[PDB]
Amino acid sequence: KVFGRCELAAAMKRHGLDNYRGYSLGNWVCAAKFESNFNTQATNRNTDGSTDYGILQINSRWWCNDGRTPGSRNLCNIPCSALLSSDITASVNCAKKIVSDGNGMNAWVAWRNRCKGTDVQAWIRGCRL
Ligand SMILES: [Cl-]
Ligand SMILES: [Cl-]
Ligand SMILES: [Cl-]
Ligand SMILES: [Cl-]
Ligand SMILES: [Cl-]
Ligand SMILES: [Cl-]
Ligand SMILES: [Cl-]
Ligand code: NA
Repeated sequence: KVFGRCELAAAMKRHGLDNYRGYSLGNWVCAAKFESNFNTQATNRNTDGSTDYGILQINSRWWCNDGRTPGSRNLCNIPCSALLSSDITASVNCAKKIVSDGNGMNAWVAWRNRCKGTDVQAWIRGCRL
């Protein structure tokens, strides 16, 4: 599923992401935009052989099992395929663990490079939340 901007903001808020670990809703929408272009089905291979999955491009190196990332962990305790659903619940629950892991939203490279320090409120502007 390809989410609309406000549609995803609302779903994220409903799943508890708004101000989660101090990160306003716009930060999450911005991260999703640049990670997956709001596409729940997005997958991308990394050079180390891991794969990024879903709306928030969660990495099989640490967070989910895809059975093809040697030596990797599965800290969210889920198959990576569960991160590709039209329902964002699994991605959001895993994201909560990731953003609590120590480096905050810097874990998402696109967030750090494209969202961090910017006017992220613009991502929820106009949205009926
Ligand atoms: Cl957009
Ligand atoms: Cl918020
Ligand atoms: Cl915001
Ligand atoms: Cl594996
Ligand atoms: Cl594990
Ligand atoms: Cl959803
Ligand atoms: Cl933080
Ligand atoms: Na893994």
